[PDB]
Amino acid sequence: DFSITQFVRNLGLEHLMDIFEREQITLDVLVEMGHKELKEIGINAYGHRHKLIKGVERLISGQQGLNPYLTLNTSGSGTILIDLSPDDKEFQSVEEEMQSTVREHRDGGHAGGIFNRYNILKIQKVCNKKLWERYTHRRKEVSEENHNHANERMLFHGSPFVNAIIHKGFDERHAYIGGMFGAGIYFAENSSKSNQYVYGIGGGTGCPVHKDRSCYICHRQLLFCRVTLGKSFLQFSAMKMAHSPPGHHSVTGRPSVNGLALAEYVIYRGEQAYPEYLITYQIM
Amino acid sequence: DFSITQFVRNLGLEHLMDIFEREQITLDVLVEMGHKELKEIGINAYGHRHKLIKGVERLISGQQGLNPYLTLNTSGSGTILIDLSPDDKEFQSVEEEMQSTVREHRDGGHAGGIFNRYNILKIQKVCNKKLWERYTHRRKEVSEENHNHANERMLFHGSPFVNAIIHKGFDERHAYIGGMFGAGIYFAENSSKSNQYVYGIGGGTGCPVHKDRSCYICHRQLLFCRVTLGKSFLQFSAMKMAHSPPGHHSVTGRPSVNGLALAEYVIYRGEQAYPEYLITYQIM
Ligand SMILES: COc1cc(-c2ccccc2)ncc1C(=O)Nc1ccc2c(=O)nc(-c3ccc(C(C)(C)O)cc3)[nH]c2c1
Ligand SMILES: COc1cc(-c2ccccc2)ncc1C(=O)Nc1ccc2c(=O)nc(-c3ccc(C(C)(C)O)cc3)[nH]c2c1
Ligand SMILES: [Zn+2]
Ligand SMILES: [Zn+2]
Repeated sequence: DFSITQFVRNLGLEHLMDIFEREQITLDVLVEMGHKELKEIGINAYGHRHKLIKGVERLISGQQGLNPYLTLNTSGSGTILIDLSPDDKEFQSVEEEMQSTVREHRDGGHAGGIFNRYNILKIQKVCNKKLWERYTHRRKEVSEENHNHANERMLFHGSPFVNAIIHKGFDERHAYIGGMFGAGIYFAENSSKSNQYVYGIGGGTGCPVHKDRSCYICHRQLLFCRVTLGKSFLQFSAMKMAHSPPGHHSVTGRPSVNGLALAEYVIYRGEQAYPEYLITYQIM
Repeated sequence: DFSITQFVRNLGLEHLMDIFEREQITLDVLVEMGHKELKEIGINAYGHRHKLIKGVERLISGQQGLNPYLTLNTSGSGTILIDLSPDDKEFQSVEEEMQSTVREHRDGGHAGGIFNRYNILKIQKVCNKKLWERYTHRRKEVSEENHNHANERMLFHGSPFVNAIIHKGFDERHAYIGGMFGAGIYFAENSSKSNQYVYGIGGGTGCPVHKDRSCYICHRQLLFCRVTLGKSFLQFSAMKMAHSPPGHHSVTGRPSVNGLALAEYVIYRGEQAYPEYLITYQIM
């Protein structure tokens, strides 16, 4: 509580400290308080409130280049997870999309295992204000370049680093370097294709307890994510590219003939995706 | 013009009418004025302003069941077209989308004519507040039923009733009853596919002047529209339906297995589309 103590002492208002001590007023709280709030906590003299407000203004605006406000506004930031009720239609819709997009793969379930259906344990909504704001800023920028259309989609993503993504967001500096379409971030319409990557490329070595890629006990996690494609380049063959083709904001391809197989997408900028839903499940 | 006069006379404030005559205050304008605005025009006495504001409150809220506000606020409604400059990148994006999706058709250009690309004369943004609000309300409804995803796309629409659509909106009561997917409103990713319907089903009789379906002279108009798909049912054969399949919000399919052909979509509720862009063009 020393920062507010110094601030109040510099104004000659140390005699008010008692109030600030009882009301748990820290400097970050104080810089958001006007005449009304200050009157609520017992600062009755107009001169004291005037001095406090003027000092806050001289700090936040007078030294804007030092960014004192950002230093004081780190509280409350971070991710929270909100559990969906299985009886609500949001949970049911997410589950229906998860289940209805399973299919057989070219390999006999070597990477993701053998299964026809999932057992969904829980689905969570990922809430992070800074990452959401970054995503929306990028979405606006892309829409302005694509005749007012973001071309937004919902796609699955499987990664052994789901926790890092949900806490720090998608990052093209951790792209899939060895991917068929180059160093980007990959998403799939089929949930099974993303499930093939839950433990790593080619399924890695399986679940950490069993070293089994087809384990039916160990809990898996997928992300159902908001992805901005904008103008998407249609790619028919493997091509290693570091960034999007000129004039485009993503790449879309299909590694299998027409049928039960759905499309797949690559974005080369981390701010074009947001991990909206975290799904915990088992394969049956 | 007499509504304001009766309203003011009923309050015993007819001596103010001269002011209201010089400032061109009508009842629709008056119902939106508070103490500040009335002070600006010269109603200095507090009592007069109080009486006027209470009269407006008694009319608007007191008789809400009669909806006088709707009667008064009809002015300003309607559609306006904002022309896009060819130098702007929005115009370039729309024209690129128009030009890049031309392709050959099963018929030798019988319905739409023989051409490789268009000559774009102008592109206009359609602005209508009521239709936009209807579309956004429906989009919210669909998003709440599809895990917070509207699945919104931008698709071409051709019709000989473009003016009716832009001034009244899309209407399933004017659906394409004979369409292969039933009585619905049809959109195409290929611009040339929608170009076949600008003069009617199968091209109709052609241009109104020369009655030529391959006319290179008469100006044609297309719509590039925001379409909410929600959970879309993938249809593989021709099946006539009146509404969406249960649990879905639209239908997607394509009659041609060729890779060049893009997808086509059908909606069965007019509020799920909005005609954002009107394109005037010729075939070359
Ligand atoms: C556009 O995608 C493809 C196209 C073609 C193609 C080839 C020829 C012609 C036409 C098309 N072939 C393969 C893919 C493909 O690999 N798709 C996916 C789909 C989902 C995920 C996924 O959920 N996760 C990771 C992931 C995530 C993290 C990591 C790290 C780097 C963390 O290990 C690696 C891969 N990759 C995917 C990759
Ligand atoms: C999903 O769409 C199809 C699917 C299949 C199919 C068949 C078998 C298997 C799988 C798929 N075959 C044909 C169509 C089709 O007709 N698509 C379109 C595409 C654009 C427009 C368009 O821009 N305009 C009008 C229009 C508009 C208005 C009117 C009026 C007002 C005259 O009624 C008539 C037609 N119809 C379209 C129709
Ligand atoms: Zn295991
Ligand atoms: Zn003509």
